[PDB]
Amino acid sequence: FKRAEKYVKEYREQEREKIRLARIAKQQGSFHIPAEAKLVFVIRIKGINKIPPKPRKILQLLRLRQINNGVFVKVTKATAEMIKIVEPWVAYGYPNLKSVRELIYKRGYGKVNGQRIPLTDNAIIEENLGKYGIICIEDLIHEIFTVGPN
Amino acid sequence: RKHGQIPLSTYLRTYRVGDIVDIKVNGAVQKGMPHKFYHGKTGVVYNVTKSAVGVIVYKRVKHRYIEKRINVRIEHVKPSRSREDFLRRVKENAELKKKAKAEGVPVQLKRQPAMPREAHTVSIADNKPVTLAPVAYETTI
Amino acid sequence: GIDLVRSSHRKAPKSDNVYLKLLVKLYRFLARRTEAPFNKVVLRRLFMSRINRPPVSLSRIARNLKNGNEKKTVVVVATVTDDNRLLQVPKMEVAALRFTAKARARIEAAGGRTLTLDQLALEKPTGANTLLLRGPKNAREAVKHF
Amino acid sequence: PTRFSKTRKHRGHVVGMRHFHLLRNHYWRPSINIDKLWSLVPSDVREQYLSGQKKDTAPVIDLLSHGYAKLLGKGRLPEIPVVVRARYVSAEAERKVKEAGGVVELVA
Amino acid sequence: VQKKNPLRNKQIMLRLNPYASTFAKEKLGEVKAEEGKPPKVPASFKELLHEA
Amino acid sequence: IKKPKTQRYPSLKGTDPKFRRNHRHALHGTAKALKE
RNA sequence: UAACUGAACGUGGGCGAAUGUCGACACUAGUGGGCCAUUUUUGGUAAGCAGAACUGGCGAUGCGGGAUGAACCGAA
RNA sequence: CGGGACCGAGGACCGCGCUCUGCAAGGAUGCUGGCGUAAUGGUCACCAGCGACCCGUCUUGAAACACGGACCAAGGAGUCAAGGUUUUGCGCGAGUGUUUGGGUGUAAAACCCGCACGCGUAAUGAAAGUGAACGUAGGUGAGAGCUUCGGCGCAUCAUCGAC
Repeated sequence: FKRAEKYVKEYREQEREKIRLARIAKQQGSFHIPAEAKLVFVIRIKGINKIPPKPRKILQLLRLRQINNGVFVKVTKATAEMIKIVEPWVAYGYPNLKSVRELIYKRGYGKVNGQRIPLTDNAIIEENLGKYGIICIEDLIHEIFTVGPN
Repeated sequence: RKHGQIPLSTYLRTYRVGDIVDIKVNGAVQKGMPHKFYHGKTGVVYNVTKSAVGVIVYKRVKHRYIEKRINVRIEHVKPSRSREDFLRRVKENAELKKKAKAEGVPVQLKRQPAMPREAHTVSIADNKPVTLAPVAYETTI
Repeated sequence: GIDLVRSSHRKAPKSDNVYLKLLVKLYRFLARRTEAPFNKVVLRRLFMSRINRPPVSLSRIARNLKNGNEKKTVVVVATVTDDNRLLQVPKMEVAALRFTAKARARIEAAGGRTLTLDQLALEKPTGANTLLLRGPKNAREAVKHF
Repeated sequence: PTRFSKTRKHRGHVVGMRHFHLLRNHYWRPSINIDKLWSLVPSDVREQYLSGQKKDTAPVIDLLSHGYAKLLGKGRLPEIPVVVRARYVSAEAERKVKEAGGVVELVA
Repeated sequence: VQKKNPLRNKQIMLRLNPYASTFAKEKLGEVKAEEGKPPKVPASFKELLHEA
Repeated sequence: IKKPKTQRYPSLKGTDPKFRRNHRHALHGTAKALKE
């Protein structure tokens, strides 16, 4: 409860802080360049027919083996080259908080012992990710959205 | 490589077993020359002899790799800078981790790839932007 | 469509021996309800075929009985075989699937004890102080032609 | 059995020199090693000899009666004197018998 | 036996997130901005914006 | 084309016989030193 | 090596980019100088065309769309 | 905050929870009506909408061509012996194999018996011939299991030795 309260406060403060920095730069007669995005959401929208081996291997390593499969991906140069290679099969972009929380609430499934278990209770998340400090669904959403150390 | 005299610091480089060496064949010296293949290849020293060294190369034939042991004179071998980025790094982690453990504060000690840049503010004063057309106007002149 | 393996080991013995089925049931219960890996290894070897269970001789046991292994209980999931080249059989407590008549006679004459695997399960259910031995797998004319 | 066959399942989907007149009985010379020499003794008497109940008696073994012509020398022998009567013997087997304390006697 | 959507069944929402009731009660999705008269746009900004 | 497995200790078969003989004598000496 | 000066190998002690997540045998096969196409490349022709390398498809394959269909598009 | 469609899997309790006398919280119950039979359901025949080339074989990379097919019933094509090889089950195990034969019998069965012999237990060389322990049957690195927690270390693999 306290952790979710802190997370909501942090999200609101980050939004107003970005707006405030842009406004003070505009008022001082300059331009505030916002930070480049750290989180991307990649969706494979093309089928599995007639695909070259290198894009097939990269789509396999991105865990996109089916059309309409989506993954949360950290933005880095080493990953961005792979995504640039598999651009003719995927659509990617920068998701927001509602996208992240709606995805993990509605289609949230975890890999527990090699099995696809729905995220219906916080006990599963605490059992499989509690060593990293992620004990509930709000920590999972916060880690995905803010791109934490885990 | 220029024609004539060979530089003499080639003979003053000391090779030991386990060192990583390139093979750059010198055309002037015909003794100890390897094949047409194994030129421009990187390998491991296993045997050190008076004027030659033994290099472990992994040749490819069909659908498998075969180990080859090639005897090459010191004329055609050059020290390879592949693992200098490893040795300097592992030394640097050794003293940095010793210092960080002594001090107390944990650090990020793995090399990280290029992350996206953070937010910053760019001043307009004395750097006023110039307006560009799709073509240059002095070019349309 | 999606762009994407059975096991390659025995899960039940191919034999129809009812006594072997009883032993399999007992060691299945032991391997399920105990934490000892010895029970699982004995169950896996009980599953195996005859060519995967070569015989273990008395000289082979006497070799492994040395170096502080004299009082350990020898466990061999195979047939224990007599060796005429071993003149003096040391005192040994052996649990096995089968004993040849001369090997059993020589063990009991030397003063040791012959056990079956159910007796081994009763006396040492966790396989404590046991020496688990196997015979030479590659000692066949079939294997030598491979 | 025919019913266990694959056909029933597929029902519907189809140097040196030459030796003229060689007699194999000339080269009948079976060999026994010394590590199997004590197995020719009967079991009770063998256990008495190996346990030392017999100290004034030495066993005599005829290899021809058991069907062996040569005594070979693979293995070790205990320190018990044995008389071994053989048609052939190797040098190492003869040596090992003499540090065992016995003797190899040649027969025909 | 049945996966229920937290965005539709509010009981699962309060099971997974006990702060949802406090969020809805305190109206944290309707937080107004801070008060104060906003400064006007600098003239140089509009001149650069409408520069040909 | 997978990379072939490499043994932990390469043989002294490839090396020169003088250093091979010296290394075998050194191994015998360190063996007796370890046994002591 | 002028030299415990080095060379290997041991004795003891202390301490590392991203993303995703098996090996060896036994026995038994069918196919191993086929067709089409994108890209690259070498020769040419009046025009055709003839060759090589990689990849994809077909032969082995249904479905939706090209009115229809071995080689097209989507999708298995 | 309404309007609509499809679905109701499970079967005492357990669990996560909440707005906590209870509940929309680990899967539908409550009330009511008609009928209680060809009414629901099913089979066959036919109409209607949509879909739908004649099966084999051959060819080649494939299609076409070519070949066979008037119809029906019955028959009709990877079998047995010998010798190898790998694997599965079994008996005995450094041995093993009674059944050439003999004894016996309720008589081609079953039961019993042994000499020889085959294969295995020793290889190598054209042959004469010779013929497998320096060592707890060796050292090193792995290695399941066990351990008094120091280590012992099966199979097996790599390597250096010995006969």
